[PDB]
Amino acid sequence: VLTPCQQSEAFHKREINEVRTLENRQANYEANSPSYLALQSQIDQVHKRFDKYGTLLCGQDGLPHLITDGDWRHAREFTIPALLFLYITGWIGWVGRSYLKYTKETKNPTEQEIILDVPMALKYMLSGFLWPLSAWQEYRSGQLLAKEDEITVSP
Amino acid sequence: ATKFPKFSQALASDPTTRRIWYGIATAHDFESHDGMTEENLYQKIFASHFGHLAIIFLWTSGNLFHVAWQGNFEQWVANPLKTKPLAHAIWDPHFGQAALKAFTRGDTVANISYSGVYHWWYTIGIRNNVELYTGALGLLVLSAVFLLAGWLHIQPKFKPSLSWFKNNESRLNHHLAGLFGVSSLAWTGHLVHVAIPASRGQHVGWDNFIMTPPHPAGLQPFFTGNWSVYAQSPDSMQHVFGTSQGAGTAILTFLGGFHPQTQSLWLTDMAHHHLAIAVIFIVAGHMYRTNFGIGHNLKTILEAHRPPSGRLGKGHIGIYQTLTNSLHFQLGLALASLSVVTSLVAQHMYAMPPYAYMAFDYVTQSALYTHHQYIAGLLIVGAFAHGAIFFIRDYDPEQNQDNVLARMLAHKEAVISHLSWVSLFLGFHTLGLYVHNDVVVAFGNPEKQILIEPIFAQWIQATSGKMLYGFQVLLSSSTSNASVAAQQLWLPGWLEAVNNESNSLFLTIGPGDFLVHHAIALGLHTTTLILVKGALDARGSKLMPDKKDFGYSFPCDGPGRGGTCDISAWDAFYLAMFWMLNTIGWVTFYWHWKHLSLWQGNVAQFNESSTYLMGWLRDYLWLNSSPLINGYNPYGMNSLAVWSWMFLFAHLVWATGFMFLISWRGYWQELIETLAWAHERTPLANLIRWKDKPVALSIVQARLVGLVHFTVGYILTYAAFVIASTAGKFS
Amino acid sequence: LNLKMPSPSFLGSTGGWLRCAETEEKYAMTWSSDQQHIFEMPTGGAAVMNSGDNLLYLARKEQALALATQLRTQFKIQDYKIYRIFPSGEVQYLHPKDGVLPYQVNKGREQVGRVKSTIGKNVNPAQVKFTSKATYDR
Amino acid sequence: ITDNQVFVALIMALVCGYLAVKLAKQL
Amino acid sequence: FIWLSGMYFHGARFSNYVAWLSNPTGIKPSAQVVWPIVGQQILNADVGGGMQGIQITSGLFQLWRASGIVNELQ
Amino acid sequence: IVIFHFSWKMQSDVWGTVTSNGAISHITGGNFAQSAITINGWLRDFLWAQASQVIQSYGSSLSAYGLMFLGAHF
Amino acid sequence: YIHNDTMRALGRAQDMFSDTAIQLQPVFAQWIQQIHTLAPGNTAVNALATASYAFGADTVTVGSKIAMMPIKLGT
Amino acid sequence: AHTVKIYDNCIGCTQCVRACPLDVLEMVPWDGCKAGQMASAPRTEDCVGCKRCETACPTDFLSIRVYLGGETTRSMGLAY
Amino acid sequence: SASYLPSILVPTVGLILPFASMAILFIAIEK
Ligand code: CLA
Ligand code: CLA
Ligand code: CLA
Ligand code: CLA
Ligand code: CLA
Ligand code: CLA
Ligand code: CLA
Ligand code: CLA
Ligand SMILES: CC1=C(/C=C/C(C)=C/C=C/C(C)=C\C=C\C=C(C)\C=C\C=C(C)\C=C\C2=C(C)CCCC2(C)C)C(C)(C)CCC1
Ligand SMILES: CC1=C(/C=C/C(C)=C/C=CC(/C)=C/C=C/C=C(C)/C=C/C=C(C)/C=C/C2=C(C)CCCC2(C)C)C(C)(C)CCC1
Ligand SMILES: CC1=C(C/C=C(\C)CCC[C@H](C)CCC[C@H](C)CCCC(C)C)C(=O)c2ccccc2C1=O
Ligand SMILES: [Ca+2]
Ligand SMILES: [Ca+2]
Repeated sequence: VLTPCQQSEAFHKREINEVRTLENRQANYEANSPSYLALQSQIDQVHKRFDKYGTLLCGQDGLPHLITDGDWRHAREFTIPALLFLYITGWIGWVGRSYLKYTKETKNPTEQEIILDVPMALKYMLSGFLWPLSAWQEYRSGQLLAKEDEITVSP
Repeated sequence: ATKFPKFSQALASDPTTRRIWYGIATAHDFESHDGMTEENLYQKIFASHFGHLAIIFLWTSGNLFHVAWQGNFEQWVANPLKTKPLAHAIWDPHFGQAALKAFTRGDTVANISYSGVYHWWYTIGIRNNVELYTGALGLLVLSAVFLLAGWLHIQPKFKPSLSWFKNNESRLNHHLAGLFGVSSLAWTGHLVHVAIPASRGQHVGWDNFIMTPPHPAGLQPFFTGNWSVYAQSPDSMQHVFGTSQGAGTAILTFLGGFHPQTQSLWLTDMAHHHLAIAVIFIVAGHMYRTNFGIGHNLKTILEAHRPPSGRLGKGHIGIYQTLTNSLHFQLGLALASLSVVTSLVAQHMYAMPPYAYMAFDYVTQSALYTHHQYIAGLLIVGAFAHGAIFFIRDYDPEQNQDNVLARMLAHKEAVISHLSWVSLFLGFHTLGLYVHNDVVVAFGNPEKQILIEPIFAQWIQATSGKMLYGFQVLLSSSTSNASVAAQQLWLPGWLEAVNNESNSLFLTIGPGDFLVHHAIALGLHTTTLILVKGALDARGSKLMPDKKDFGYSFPCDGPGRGGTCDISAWDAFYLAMFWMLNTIGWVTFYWHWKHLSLWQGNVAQFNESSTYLMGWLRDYLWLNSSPLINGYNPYGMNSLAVWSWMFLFAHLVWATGFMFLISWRGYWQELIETLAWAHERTPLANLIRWKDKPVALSIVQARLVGLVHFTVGYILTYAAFVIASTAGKFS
Repeated sequence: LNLKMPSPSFLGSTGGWLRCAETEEKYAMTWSSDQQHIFEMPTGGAAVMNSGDNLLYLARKEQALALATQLRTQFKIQDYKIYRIFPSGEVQYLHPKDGVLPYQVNKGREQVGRVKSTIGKNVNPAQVKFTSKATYDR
Repeated sequence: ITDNQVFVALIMALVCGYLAVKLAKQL
Repeated sequence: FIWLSGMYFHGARFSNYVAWLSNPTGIKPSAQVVWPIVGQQILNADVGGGMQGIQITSGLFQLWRASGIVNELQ
Repeated sequence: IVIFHFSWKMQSDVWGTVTSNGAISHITGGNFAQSAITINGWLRDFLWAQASQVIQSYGSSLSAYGLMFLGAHF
Repeated sequence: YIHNDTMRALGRAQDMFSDTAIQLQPVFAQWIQQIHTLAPGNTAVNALATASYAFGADTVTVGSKIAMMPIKLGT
Repeated sequence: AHTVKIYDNCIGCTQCVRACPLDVLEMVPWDGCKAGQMASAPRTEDCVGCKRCETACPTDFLSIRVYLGGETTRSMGLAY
Repeated sequence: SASYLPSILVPTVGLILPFASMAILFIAIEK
């Protein structure tokens, strides 16, 4: 079973354990001196991190468990980062494909591939901010998928 | 002809030591012999199968004889939990006083049987050593009978014709009805006449099985129609196995869970199960057409399956002849099915212990699970290798036009590309998550690791009956139609067993299980990728379009065209063998660690250490290796000394495999030339002259020797580790 | 031929032909030169080819051919003949076998090992199963 | 398992071996 | 020479060389300070001498002491 | 193998602490005399016993080493 | 090494290549160590101590830690 | 006893004969190319399978194919 | 019981059988 970390004793126990681990090393140093301030910042960050993670769900071990079933209540856990990742990598892939398609139109595409043409490379990188829309219309026009490619014996 | 090979003049004429090696390797490749014919090939295979069945029966008979003559079955039946089973006596002239005392089990020096044969034989009804001895005698007679049959069928008068070997309709109708059906019905009869009475304190043997009836009501209810009389009085739930306390008369009950005292499936439920299975098999054994004018023709069924849209091309038109005339396609299919069945056997045996008291014996449980899983890996890899051999040697595209198989070869590139993408995605993501958790935990921030709950698997567990997750779907919800339907039949007992939390039935899963299951997926996909790529690209490739012309196993095509090392399909199999060992190693690693944490009563260790690889190396390989590596030390020795020495021996054979897997032929050829010069240029030793010119191991021979060394080391190392750890931890 | 022909001045070496060459095939190379050149023996070492006629024995045909290749490349010596001697004593003319280099087209040579069309027309192994025929065979 | 029983088993094993040697030589 | 200059600069700027000189046996040599970004700040071991960092086993401190270095200006 | 011998021999017969009055206590008290004569001893008293420090380094300043211990394996 | 593994596993410790069992002492190396130990007074007249305490002489302790002590060689 | 086979796509460039280290190949008159010559393998008994000729062939797909078959003393390159 | 059978068979199958089989096998492969 899973329960919110804010209501799980294991989460608070872990927070106290980490704070104690930092305080043990912090006691050796002096209040105002090199170090000791370095450990106080860590303690504050620990408090903020646990307060932030309290909204997540965790079992008996107290470790935040992420629900990827697609439930809207857990969209921020996997749905939103998943969509943002797909957007970033689709942008990377689409700009790369367009740059390759442009280089193939040059006299020596190999030289362009080795020595990248920063002007055109940046021209295609800046664009593509609407790659999901550019992927379509390329597919509809038939300019995305090919027809005949290299195939060996016994196709 | 007159030399060692005797079946290949090409190898017999070889004047180097390579002839003996290749002759030993190509001894079973009947299809590649010089004077070979389809009829002779099939007849030789028939005789080989007889001689193999005899070897299997001789092995089982040996096990029974050793357990009855040197084991302690009689002393183990009385107290199956207090004592431990004995495999066989140990007679080694090198054993010292300390070794003899350490391996002494009380009366003689023997080994602790970890194969679980004691529990199986005790569950089927064996209670005396004389019974085991009689069983061994019967199996020896059976082996002799099969040996005689094998020799008889290889005679010219009793040689089966090729047409008889290709009668698929009859072979299937007789295997599904008799080999599978009648055999199961007979087993059910044995359980009702021996296993159940023996478990209920009433020993029934050949002398009284015709006298005492299994059921007090006799066969009258079966002939009348009301079969419920056979399930009227089951065990009282407090019955003691082997005694008559709280016993019942039901021979075909359908209880749900396991017997509380033995934590094993009820024998009555097993008999009822085999009865239903035998009925279904005997019914399905009448599907094909025989000389009686009733049934089906495999060819007609295959040719009638063709989608009208044409998505699958010409359907299975031609598949029948392709499979019937090809033994490799048949062997590939059989191996694939047998591998899935042997892995399903392990998965079903650990979760539902069938043999009494098998659950308590942790060592045997782990050994058997790992045993069957490793054999399953070898079987599926062999199925894929035979499929590749079928494509190169027993596949003619001329006769397979627009066939499902031909179409598979047509879009092979798409299949390989998608398999590669799946394997890459799984690897990148699973290893990324494992290392991310490892890094965050290393920096003292365990709460920052990414733990993804296996929601889908937990949902399937709940649908089955699990209530820990609180999903309340299907059998987990008492108001569900499925639950209400079976509420009065098998649901109560099954729900009690699934919710026990102590047995291995539907074990509680967490984030660690999700991550390792994804790793299991990565391994399965990468192994099938290598094997599928080997089978599809076995006939040709852009690098070598004429690969089919060079056979299935050849070294290479030289350094031309950039290089062609491991181009052959055999090398794809040899590359997939390493991945199978890795995948099965991960599967067995996860099973053994999950079960070790459950048995010791500390599941939190697994729940919190399986998320990162550091835990997999510290809490599993290092922590549990202490009793294993401490078998013998300067202070003294233990009974586990054999396992420690075997563990080191396996480490050594594994490294020896690395030897052949790294160094290739050419350094050794020159080295052997140098050695040859030394031998023929030294006095007092020139008289001795090699009959066969020394030569280095061939390229392919080196790959096979190195793969065998690596495989032997992998298996022996994990066998020693698992047995020693499960023994010292709980012994 | 001309077993009494002078031999290059070599100081032995442990890479020469072994006993196997005595009871089996033993190749020989006889070439003529005009300058006492120093050449690397195929067995490992350095030798001086006697001005005039040079004859040496080797245990492999590839060794003799490699020596001939270096004699033709490092030096402009093209009159190199490679023979084969059997334990019985009968000599056999192997290289060039016709007085013309193999890569130089010459009349009188009959094509051996020729297959019609390209390799893409080779039959499948399944079509020549259980028979003494190969894919390359038409 | 009496000594005589073990001897009987050994005799049967020898018969099996003879049959398995004949079967192999025939193959 | 660039690598050597780097070692000397690390000793002068991010190392407890003077503290080590005062107590060579008690202070652990260290000349690397890890930035606090992803929890890696834990690598800054309590080597002593006020500063906390990664303990160096290159013998730079002992070599510098044998060479007569006493202050970080050198 | 050479570095393994140096490390084990030094930690079992040279490197160690000395208590007042001259009592000597090595890191691994004389175990190399009878444990370095067997492969099992080389795997138990050296590779297994001494690895506990690199596998349990997580959560401390040495965690990095442990991480590198795993990465190297990969 | 393999023989010692086999002996220890069989409980036959009396048949091992160790100090207690069959002994293989580096007599030559031990002898060189002894010669080095005696060198500061018979072959190194102006030397006041052995080049390295690893050959012999006495042990050196700094900060309650061993610096260099004789490295005895055995089987 | 390796089998060396020449196919009709040969252009008569002689690179296979020039790269063969066992005098297994040669050039013979032919009329299938302007060069008027074709590669031949009349001394396949001396072939070892090094495939130097296969590497030296310029045609798209090697016009000369060496199949490793029976192994003898010559094919194993044994000087002993 | 036949405690003497193992002592008579283990050495035969571990020393007699392997050497004899290897000798016969060597003669067969060489001749
Ligand atoms: C799958 C079916 C099956 C299997 C695997 C077993 C297995 C077993 N039974 Mg059982 N039995 C069965 C069916 C089966 N039984 C049925 C249907 C009945 C009811 C009639 C019985 C009644 C029964 C009794 C009363 C007893 C057993 C016992 C046993 C055990 C010892 C047998 C023995 O003493 O050595 C014999 C070993 C053999 C292999 C017997 C030979 C059987 C083969 C099939 C006959 C072949 C003959 C010949 C070669 C034919 C050649 C012709 C050719 C042309 C093909 C053993 C584990 C005994 C026991 O120990 O209790 C646990 C016991 O007393 N059984
Ligand atoms: C133009 C860049 C580009 C694009 C659009 C693609 C696109 C694709 N690749 Mg590919 N790939 C690339 C580069 C690219 N790749 C490079 C450089 C390599 C060598 C490391 C590979 C190796 C590779 C393999 C092995 C596979 C694919 C596959 C695929 C397909 C499925 C997704 C995938 O698995 O990606 C995987 C991506 C990687 C493994 C690494 C990508 C490398 C970098 C991070 C991205 C490229 C950056 C590029 C330099 C940007 C140029 C910008 C320009 C404006 C200057 C997909 C159509 C799979 C397939 O076969 O299809 C089913 C497959 O198995 N790729
Ligand atoms: C009823 C008639 C009959 C029967 C009983 C058999 C039986 C058999 N035939 Mg046969 N056959 C028949 C008719 C029959 N045949 C006819 C009419 C033809 C001509 C069309 C053929 C042609 C034929 C050929 C050409 C061959 C056979 C072969 C075989 C043997 C298969 C190997 C084996 O291990 O079997 C037993 C198999 C099983 C019991 C099933 C496998 C296990 C599955 C997965 C079930 C799992 C059970 C269970 C869970 C395990 C419990 C645990 C255990 C520890 C107790 C087998 C004994 C082969 C052979 O071996 O030759 C000697 C073979 O080459 N048959
Ligand atoms: C019922 C199962 C079955 C059957 C009937 C066959 C039948 C056949 N196989 Mg196949 N195979 C199988 C399963 C099977 N296989 C499995 C499970 C695998 C994966 C492991 C393979 C992988 C495989 C490959 C890669 C090849 C074959 C080949 C062949 C054919 C020739 C075999 C030969 O001549 O070599 C005879 C076998 C040997 C001489 C044994 C080799 C030595 C073993 C591997 C050493 C292992 C260690 C040993 C047990 C000692 C350990 C001691 C230590 C523990 C102390 C033949 C028709 C070959 C072929 O098709 O020819 C072209 C081929 O290349 N098989
Ligand atoms: C554990 C793995 C392993 C093992 C055991 C070996 C063993 C050996 N390698 Mg090596 N090697 C390996 C890995 C391994 N290598 C790897 C991974 C590579 C890739 C880089 C190499 C690459 C390599 C090269 C390039 C060379 C060697 C050479 C040698 C040999 C050195 C000669 C010698 O001292 O013999 C001693 C034998 C052993 C140490 C093996 C165990 C001996 C035991 C103690 C005896 C047991 C006998 C006993 C009676 C058991 C037998 C029972 C009987 C019934 C059969 C030796 C046999 C060299 C060589 O050719 O020889 C000079 C050579 O130059 N290897
Ligand atoms: C010179 C040092 C050395 C060497 C070379 C080896 C070599 C080996 N050891 Mg070993 N070991 C050593 C020291 C060494 N060990 C020491 C000092 C100990 C403590 C005494 C052990 C204890 C030990 C145990 C207990 C075991 C081995 C095993 C093995 C073998 C593994 C076979 C393999 O291919 O790897 C396969 C590698 C893996 C399966 C990964 C190993 C560990 C990771 C952390 C597990 C992660 C599992 C995870 C779910 C997988 C997915 C992650 C991914 C998606 C990112 C191999 C021969 C194992 C074996 O028997 O072979 C199977 C075995 O169980 N060793
Ligand atoms: C595969 C089955 C098998 C196996 C693995 C073993 C293994 C063993 N037996 Mg046993 N034995 C068996 C069958 C088997 N036996 C059977 C069926 C009988 C009843 C006759 C016996 C009777 C027997 C006796 C009386 C004794 C042993 C003993 C032993 C041990 C020492 C070996 C020996 O010297 O005895 C020799 C064994 C025989 C001559 C019988 C051979 C029969 C088997 C089945 C032949 C193997 C064929 C196999 C199926 C295929 C081999 C394939 C391979 C070549 C690739 C050893 C652990 C001795 C012992 O206990 O020492 C501690 C001992 O005293 N056995
Ligand atoms: C596989 C079966 C097998 C068997 C049955 C034996 C049995 C034996 N081994 Mg052996 N060993 C084996 C395999 C085997 N070994 C293998 C595979 C290896 C390689 C890894 C070794 C390596 C090995 C070594 C290194 C040594 C032994 C030794 C011994 C003996 C030790 C007994 C003892 O402690 O007292 C000692 C008992 C005696 C000294 C009396 C000697 C009895 C002789 C050897 C038998 C009689 C022979 C006879 C004269 C010849 C035939 C008859 C003749 C009249 C024609 C013992 C007789 C030890 C030994 O003593 O060697 C002789 C020993 O040094 N073994
Ligand atoms: C929601 C979710 C989920 C999901 C799942 C799934 C199952 C999915 C899928 C899917 C699929 C089943 C798909 C398919 C496909 C196919 C294809 C075919 C495609 C494609 C594409 C391409 C081909 C390309 C692209 C591109 C772009 C656009 C970018 C870059 C460039 C390129 C061009 C590359 C889960 C449940 C997990 C959880 C929750 C959440
Ligand atoms: C190479 C090759 C091949 C192949 C290979 C292999 C290796 C295969 C395999 C395979 C496999 C290995 C498979 C498996 C499978 C499985 C399946 C197909 C399944 C399924 C499904 C279902 C129907 C289910 C159901 C259910 C139920 C009943 C209820 C509960 C739940 C569940 C879901 C379980 C061949 C010969 C053809 C050809 C040539 C080439
Ligand atoms: C060690 C090694 C050798 C040398 C190994 C040799 C020469 C084998 C010698 C030992 C054998 C196994 C023993 C032979 C003696 C037997 C008693 C003969 C019995 C009959 C057999 C022929 C069946 C190679 O030739 C080689 C080639 C390619 C890659 C790696 C390697 C490699 O690692
Ligand atoms: Ca009974
Ligand atoms: Ca009876």
